[PDB]
Amino acid sequence: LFKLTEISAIGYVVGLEGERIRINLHEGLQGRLASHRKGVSSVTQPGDLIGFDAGNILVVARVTDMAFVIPLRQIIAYAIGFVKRELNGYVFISEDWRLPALGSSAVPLTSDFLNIIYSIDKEELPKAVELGVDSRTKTVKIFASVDKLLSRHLAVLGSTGYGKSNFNALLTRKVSEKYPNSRIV
Amino acid sequence: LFKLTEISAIGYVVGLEGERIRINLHEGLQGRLASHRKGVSSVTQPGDLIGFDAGNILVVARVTDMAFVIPLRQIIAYAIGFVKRELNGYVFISEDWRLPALGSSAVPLTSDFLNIIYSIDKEELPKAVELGVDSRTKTVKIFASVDKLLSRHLAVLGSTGYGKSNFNALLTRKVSEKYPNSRIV
Amino acid sequence: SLIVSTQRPSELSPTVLAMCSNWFSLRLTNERDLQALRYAMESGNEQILKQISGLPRGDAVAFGSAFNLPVRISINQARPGPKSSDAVFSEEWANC
Amino acid sequence: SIYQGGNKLNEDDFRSHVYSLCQLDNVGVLLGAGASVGCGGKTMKDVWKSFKQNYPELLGALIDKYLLVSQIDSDNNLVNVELLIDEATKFLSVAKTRRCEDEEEEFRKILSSLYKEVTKAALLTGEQFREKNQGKKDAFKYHKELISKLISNRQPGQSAPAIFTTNYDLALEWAAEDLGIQLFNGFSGLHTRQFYPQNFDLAFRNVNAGHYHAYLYKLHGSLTWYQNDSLTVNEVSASQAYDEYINDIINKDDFYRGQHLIYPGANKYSHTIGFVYGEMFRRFGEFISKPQTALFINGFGFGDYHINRIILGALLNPSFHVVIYYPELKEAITKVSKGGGSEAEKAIVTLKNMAFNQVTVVGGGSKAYFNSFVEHLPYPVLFPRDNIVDELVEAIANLS
Amino acid sequence: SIYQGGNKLNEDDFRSHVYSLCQLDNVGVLLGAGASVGCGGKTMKDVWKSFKQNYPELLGALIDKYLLVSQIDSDNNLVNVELLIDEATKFLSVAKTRRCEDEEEEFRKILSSLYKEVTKAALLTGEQFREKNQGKKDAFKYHKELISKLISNRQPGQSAPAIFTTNYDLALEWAAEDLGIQLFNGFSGLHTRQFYPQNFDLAFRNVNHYHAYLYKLHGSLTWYQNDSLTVNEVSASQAYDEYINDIINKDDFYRGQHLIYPGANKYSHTIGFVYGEMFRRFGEFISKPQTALFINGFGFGDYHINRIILGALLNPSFHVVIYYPELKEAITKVSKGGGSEAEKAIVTLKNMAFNQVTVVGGGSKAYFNSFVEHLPYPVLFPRDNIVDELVEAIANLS
Ligand SMILES: NC(=O)c1ccc[n+]([C@H]2O[C@H](COP(=O)([O-])OP(=O)(O)OC[C@H]3O[C@@H](n4cnc5c(N)ncnc54)[C@H](O)[C@H]3O)[C@H](O)[C@H]2O)c1
Ligand SMILES: NC(=O)c1ccc[n+]([C@H]2O[C@H](COP(=O)([O-])OP(=O)(O)OC[C@H]3O[C@@H](n4cnc5c(N)ncnc54)[C@H](O)[C@H]3O)[C@H](O)[C@H]2O)c1
Ligand SMILES: Nc1ncnc2c1ncn2[C@@H]1O[C@H](COP(=O)(O)OP(=O)(O)O)[C@@H](O)[C@H]1O
Ligand SMILES: Nc1ncnc2c1ncn2[C@@H]1O[C@H](COP(=O)(O)OP(=O)(O)O)[C@@H](O)[C@H]1O
Ligand SMILES: [Mg+2]
Ligand SMILES: [Mg+2]
Repeated sequence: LFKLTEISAIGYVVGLEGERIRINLHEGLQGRLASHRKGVSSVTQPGDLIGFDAGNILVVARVTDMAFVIPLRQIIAYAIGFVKRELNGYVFISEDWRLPALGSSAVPLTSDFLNIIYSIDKEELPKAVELGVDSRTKTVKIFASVDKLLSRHLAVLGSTGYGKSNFNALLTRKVSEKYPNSRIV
Repeated sequence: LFKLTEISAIGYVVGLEGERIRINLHEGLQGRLASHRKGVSSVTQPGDLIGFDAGNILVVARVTDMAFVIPLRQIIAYAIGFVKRELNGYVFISEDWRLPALGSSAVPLTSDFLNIIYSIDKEELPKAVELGVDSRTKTVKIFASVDKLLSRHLAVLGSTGYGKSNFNALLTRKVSEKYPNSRIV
Repeated sequence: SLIVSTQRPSELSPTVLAMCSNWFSLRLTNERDLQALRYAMESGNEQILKQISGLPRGDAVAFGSAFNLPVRISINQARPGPKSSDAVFSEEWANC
Repeated sequence: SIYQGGNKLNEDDFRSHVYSLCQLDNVGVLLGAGASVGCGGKTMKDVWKSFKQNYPELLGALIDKYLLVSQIDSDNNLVNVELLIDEATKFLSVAKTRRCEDEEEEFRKILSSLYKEVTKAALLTGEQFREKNQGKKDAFKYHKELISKLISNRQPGQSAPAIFTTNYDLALEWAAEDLGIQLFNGFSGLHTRQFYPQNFDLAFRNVNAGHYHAYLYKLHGSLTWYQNDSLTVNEVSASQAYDEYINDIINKDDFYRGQHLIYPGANKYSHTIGFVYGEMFRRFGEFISKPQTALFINGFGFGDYHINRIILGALLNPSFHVVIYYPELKEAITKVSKGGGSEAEKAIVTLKNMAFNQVTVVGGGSKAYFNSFVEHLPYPVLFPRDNIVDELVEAIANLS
Repeated sequence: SIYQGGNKLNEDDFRSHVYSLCQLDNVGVLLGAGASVGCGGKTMKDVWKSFKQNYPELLGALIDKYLLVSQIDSDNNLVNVELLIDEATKFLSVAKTRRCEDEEEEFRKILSSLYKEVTKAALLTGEQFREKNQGKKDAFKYHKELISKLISNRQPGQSAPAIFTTNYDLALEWAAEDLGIQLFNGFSGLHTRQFYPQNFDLAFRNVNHYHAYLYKLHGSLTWYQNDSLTVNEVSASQAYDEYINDIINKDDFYRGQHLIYPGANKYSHTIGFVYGEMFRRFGEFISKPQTALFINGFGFGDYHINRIILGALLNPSFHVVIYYPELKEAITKVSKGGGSEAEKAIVTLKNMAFNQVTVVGGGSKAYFNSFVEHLPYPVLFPRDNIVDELVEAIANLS
């Protein structure tokens, strides 16, 4: 009928030591793809992002290891932050001093929650210009506030033949089309 | 009579410790040398290339270590890129953010797959300049592009009595013949 | 405010590079060129520095006060852009 | 108006504090008689007003002869109805034992009116009490939210939430039945339900490895509990109770079943009726005495003595935190300053003026009602705020 | 053309999405009557169209006297076959048990004509239904590719593909026998073949990738009931020798319980066993987590299939893909007002605000031939077929 979580649980925490987290999976997953109401996501490859259901907050972790214990599969991850709701939206706090408890579920992160992580304030959106998309998924759009970029000095580095003049032209031309009354030499 | 894989297997993935790939060899001495329809290949010394089957891609790796654990045997390797089909053939890419999943199989690479690793982008044939063959196997022919080799400066180094003048003479004469309207001093 | 572009970050003062609050770092392959970025800030950021060796052509890594968390970005292609290239030898040598 | 030991603080601090307390080992909620007004219920003062307006003749004889009810309180409307039926039943029992035939004809007619009036304010739906699927109406919209919010924020390895109550109404059960969650009240069986005092220690687990359960305690009985010709307690459905005795009470003008009912705390002198209230009080006292309890109170008028004594005695604990709702702070303080208010006012004002950060009292009149209390609780991040299930069912029902 | 939750998709996103669903834990395919039209089969409308002109005098009785089929549906060609077959069988049973010889003789001609018409389209090669090596021909070249694609795309240690069908033709077995792949239909034995429901729990092993599960929901031409109360299966040649050649070339319908197709005679205590087992297996298969299913060639005229499919989407991990050619006309007819219930169902499922439903339309881009190419090959899959040269060299030297 009605389940507490709208996203299908994958594994369960079996052991904890503090700084790192250990996870085992159910025996019915071999294809490294987990499905939800939105689409399909990858969970097992190193460098990806996963989450756990703990109380009224959501914790975000990163996959680093895939080592053998039908055998069992083990995953080691570390925490980077948590997601909270206050009035009608979502805020991402950048502290990881809280850890989940034993037996908690590990869940993937959909495209909706991935947009929130790489986002800024709503009122600063009208005065922002796009830069590009994420490389792992090619679906998220990254914005930047000109108020904070052009306050201190900005450093651009890169080797010969890998697209720095293109970035310079794209960044400089957009501001000119945005604020007619500005000086750049 | 129905055969899914016409190339023999060697081992399977047991560990993924970050950027490292761990492989266990199969029973018998078949993991030392393998034979297929085209010829005889081997994986016995650090610095060779092996492939992992992952469906639409073929991850290419280079081996570094080999040791005992008749006991169990292990191989560690690192990744380079992957190979995929485009229209009716194959295309090589040199991006190494991709890793295979646990439980796959490793197969030796035939001469038909070393050629695509060291080829050009299907359009620079008219300005192709021949240099030599690869040293490890002596089966792949190396070419170069006039518009990109002798466009900027170039460096030829080495000690005394080891063949600098031979390379100079070969390159100069081969460049002279392709277009009879070139100036060299 | 200034914008600094170079391919040899080692040829800059420790003071001039440390004034920046942002660092857009593209592909870099040299041992002596990678110490400046690490030394610009104290520890707590190591996972984002190991990727820089094997980045592809077009993408970039950006971190600073303009980002809540470091982001790996795929930059667009502006149209029209700068000049394509300088003179090419084959066409001039083969005009006849 | 939120008060913490004689100070003042705004809403943001209160919300942060509530969120902090909503992640402790033990959580309890206490609801009184004022929380059922959003469905069509009535408060005891309204019941007394209706009684003294509908039956005037018996009021005169209830003062001069027996001197059980004071003259002053009847005008001020501070009459404890729950403690009148006990004295009336005691009088009737002693008169019947002495075999005084003429005395019964009055005490057997004053109890019929009281039970006629008391019942009518507890149906909560009037005539539509015997029907089916009464939890899908818009009246009970908040109780489902309260139950879901309390249930869906417990980490693995933590106790299921416990709900205490005082009303003898059928609102929480109706609300919980629609969600599909089973509540524990101690009764077992279908064709013959009996009370098992040791049944409050069971949970649900999956044979392969859902976990949707919550306890419920009633401290003043319920409309559907009765004692048969034997000595045992039984439970039936709303339709069965309406067919058996509720209709007879509500319509027939010369009907009095006797000591067949169980509400509200009526015949506590019988030794087969107090066995329920004893366990209720035992479990309440055992729960609030736990090391890391976090409690909520709402709708409770503090008209009793033992509950207040138990709460105050439990307050001398270094790790007990309480939150109290009382929408009469200022009007009570005005009376307290001059000469002091009634007993409830004195009790609440003497509790509030304690110099502790554990106790917290909230004022603001209509801002401290049940409706506002409902959404003050946190909300899960993964909880779906979308319309999916209710639309697929409609699509399925359209197929024909 | 392509819709998923109200938006529109392009070709590359559709291809990438299709590839990702083929790597799921559970895969499944449902092929309808349309899949056989590419090799000799006929649509349900064509059967009634042919029967109207072949046997005209019997059409009046079915409407004027007995009142089984109405008028407007016959004019528009929206009449079933199985339901009227079942009703005719029930009527004949009542007439026989009531001793009414006047009406009993009438239904034999009707049932014989209907079964002859069904059989004359069920066959896929005509007179060569009894010869050998029918999978060596060219018309069955796409079922082979479907089987190979759905088998080769499974990681070692995973499950096996499951195939569901609603036909009673012999194309799939004929294709599977040529490759060297064994399909488990539930029967066992050679001289006496019998149905055991527990045979669907079997698998192979090597003592020192081969097998798939085929569920038929309308029986076959090679299933019949003998005098003993156990169903039996024979080869196509034996069926042609025994009870297939007679219906086509002769006028004889004395076997009111022998045949098992299609979806009829459900009032018997032996025939309903097979239908119940197949339907229960199909219904309980798609309740598993991490599942994917494709639908092709199946018009949505079945109420129970539609009901269970719509009710299965309530799970968070159920994904479906539908191929429906006549899509725009359905929208035009339902906006103005018209169409049958199937168009209503497809429209009311297309507009859903879900990401788990995909509908593909067109005129020839949604046919069975194009469904195969959307499924990929592995990079290591051999294709340079040279063993045939060795085979012919071996055969030539004798
Ligand atoms: N000795 C016993 O066993 C015994 C006997 C009788 C009563 N009781 C208990 O039950 C009593 C409760 O009944 P009461 O009639 O005294 O008043 P109450 O405590 O139920 O309600 C307090 C006040 O809240 C007002 N209110 C209206 N709507 C509200 C809302 N949505 N949220 C909050 N408050 C709202 C009520 O009108 C007013 O009574 C006392 O709490 C307590 O004495 C115990
Ligand atoms: N024995 C019975 O119970 C009985 C009787 C009559 C109909 N039916 C069936 O009719 C409906 C199911 O549809 P069906 O498939 O069984 O027959 P059907 O004739 O209803 O559907 C076939 C569909 O496929 C389309 N199509 C034609 N050629 C195609 C091609 N090359 N590629 C792809 N699609 C093509 C046709 O336009 C359309 O008719 C009911 O759901 C089902 O019961 C069953
Ligand atoms: N993000 C990008 N997307 C597409 N093409 C790019 C991108 N970055 C660089 N290029 C291409 O790379 C080539 C060389 O880049 P260029 O800007 O000249 O490098 P540099 O400035 O370091 O010399 C050009 O064809 C340019 O368009
Ligand atoms: N690629 C080669 N294969 C075979 N012999 C070579 C090759 N390169 C150089 N040599 C040998 O090296 C000699 C030339 O050396 P040279 O280049 O004159 O020495 P130095 O580097 O001091 O000028 C020749 O005799 C030639 O046989
Ligand atoms: Mg430039
Ligand atoms: Mg020299």
